[PDB]
Amino acid sequence: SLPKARDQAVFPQNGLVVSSVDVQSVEPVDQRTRDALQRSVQLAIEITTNSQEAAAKHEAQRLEQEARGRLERQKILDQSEAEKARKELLELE
Amino acid sequence: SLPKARDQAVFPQNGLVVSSVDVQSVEPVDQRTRDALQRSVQLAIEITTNSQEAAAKHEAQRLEQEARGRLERQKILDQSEAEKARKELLELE
Amino acid sequence: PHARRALCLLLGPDFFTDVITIETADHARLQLQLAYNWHFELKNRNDPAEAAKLFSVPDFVGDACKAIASRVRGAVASVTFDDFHKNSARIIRMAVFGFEM
Amino acid sequence: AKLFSVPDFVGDACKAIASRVRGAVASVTFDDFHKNSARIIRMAVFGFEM
Repeated sequence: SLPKARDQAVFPQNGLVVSSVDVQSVEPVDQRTRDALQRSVQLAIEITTNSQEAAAKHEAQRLEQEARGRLERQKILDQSEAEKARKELLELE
Repeated sequence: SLPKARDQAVFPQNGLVVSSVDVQSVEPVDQRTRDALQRSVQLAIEITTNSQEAAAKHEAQRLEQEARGRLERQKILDQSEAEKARKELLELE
Repeated sequence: PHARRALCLLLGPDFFTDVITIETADHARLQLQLAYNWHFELKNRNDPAEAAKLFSVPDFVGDACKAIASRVRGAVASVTFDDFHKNSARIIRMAVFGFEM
Repeated sequence: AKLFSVPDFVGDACKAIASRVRGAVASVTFDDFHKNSARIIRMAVFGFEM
């Protein structure tokens, strides 16, 4: 059909045909595959927490940095108006 | 048929033909193949945990570094606007 | 395996309030309650062969639940917990009948 | 007679809507699920574009 094999497992001895083979759950019985891959669970879930919190920290820095950015520009524009009329200040002074 | 041998194990003495040979499970009985290959289990699963957590750390660094990257550019563009009107500042000042 | 027994084979649309114990690629052992919205299909509701093919499997409820549970668990096995929860219904529904049409 | 097809239509409707709602809210943050609460839950039930 790498590539898929077939859809028939035939036994020529009696004509018994296994149409498909289904396996339910991999048990592994030992307690050491068990809550040691469970520490693997804890690490493979902590990585997800760290990734999402890092991305949110970056977006928080996004808000902070964009804020500081037009903070600068508006400090700037208000100093613009202040100097525009400091013109009249120093003229008349 | 490296290469596959045949599909018949015939005994000419009586005509007994072993169509196929099936082996169920490798036991090894000793306790020292046992929970010592089980420490092998712990290592061969910890390697998987380390690999996935390292990849997630790299993707977290991806989010962090891309964040810092346009953090720089937006610091930059807001300073652009601030200097654009610092032009009027210093003209009139 | 064998709990209910009735004289009639329900062909009308129904569901199975089945819960599975699946494990994703992040090993996250989670149980999950399923429905299996099912209904029997007969194109010719008089032919003896097709009509008797209804009673082919004697435990069709269990067969449907086990097959869907197996395929769902196998497909969620290839995805992280983050993926299995972002596209939860998406991946489980493509798990049941994985194809492209 | 197709009305009596499902014998527990109340439960069927509740379970189907609950499943689809939970699956769709599963893809959004808590902030999003509370900003567009009704919006996302109502598109969860019958997700399409018409």
